[PDB]
Amino acid sequence: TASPADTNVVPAKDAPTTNSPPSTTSPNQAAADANQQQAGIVSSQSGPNAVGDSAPSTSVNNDGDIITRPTSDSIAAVANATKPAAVVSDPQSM
Amino acid sequence: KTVLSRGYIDNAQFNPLALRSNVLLMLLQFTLSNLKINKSSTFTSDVTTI
Amino acid sequence: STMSALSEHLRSDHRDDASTLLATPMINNAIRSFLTAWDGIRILSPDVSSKHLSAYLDSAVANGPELIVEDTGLCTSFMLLDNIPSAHLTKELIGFTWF
Amino acid sequence: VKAGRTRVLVELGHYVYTLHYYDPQISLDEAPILEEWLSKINPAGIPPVP
Repeated sequence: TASPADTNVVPAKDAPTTNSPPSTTSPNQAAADANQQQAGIVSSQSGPNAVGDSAPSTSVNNDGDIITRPTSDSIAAVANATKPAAVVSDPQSM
Repeated sequence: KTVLSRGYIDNAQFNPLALRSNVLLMLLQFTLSNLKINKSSTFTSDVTTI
Repeated sequence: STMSALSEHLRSDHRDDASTLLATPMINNAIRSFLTAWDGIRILSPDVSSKHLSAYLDSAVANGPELIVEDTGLCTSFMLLDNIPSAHLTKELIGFTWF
Repeated sequence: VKAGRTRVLVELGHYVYTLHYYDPQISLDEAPILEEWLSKINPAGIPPVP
């Protein structure tokens, strides 16, 4: 009778962007389409509402850039690109 | 090394440029870890000298 | 049906200050049950446990936060310790004597 | 610096420090510890100051 599943419905974790497919071309439109198809709506019934919409995607950075890996790794990548040797061997060292 | 350190920092280094945030989160965890109630226990009567 | 059974029911479900001075994790929800007078049927509150989390689509079943956490030790988080051991000096005095 | 000719002041806002305890009756030169500490500094981070 008093089914909790019908009373305690709340958005799941990572809800706003979970369905976003991994792509770089048009992530927001692609994510929007994925949400629409995931929700069970078919394009033939949504009509004109499906053409211009866009939704948040994981491929888009908070700054508004196309990202292909977690931002920490991007930070790690640039950091690792610059690591001069701590101790070097040269004849004139005192 | 809570944030902005994983991936590039050495196992024995800390990044001075991220110090404030790391300290901030460290204190936050310290704060959260203590969120509990001070229960009352049983008692005994002391008879030892002073 | 029997006075004994009723006595135990009170001795279990309706003693409130009993077993107070100990750590108690079994905090239940607010509502335990309801009784409908017109028919006499009792309704028990559902208990949410993770054997089912079958939310429809991208949703979840909400659960209550773990609020009641209690401690009986010492309210402290800083410790006193000897970083460097002693040199093991002579004691010169042992302890108390009682007769 | 190791010779008595140069004195260095390093500006650190704040830093993580570690320390060692030695025996007063044993002569030693503490240069290797520092040279080790120098050996792990890079533009990304530093080890604790000894």
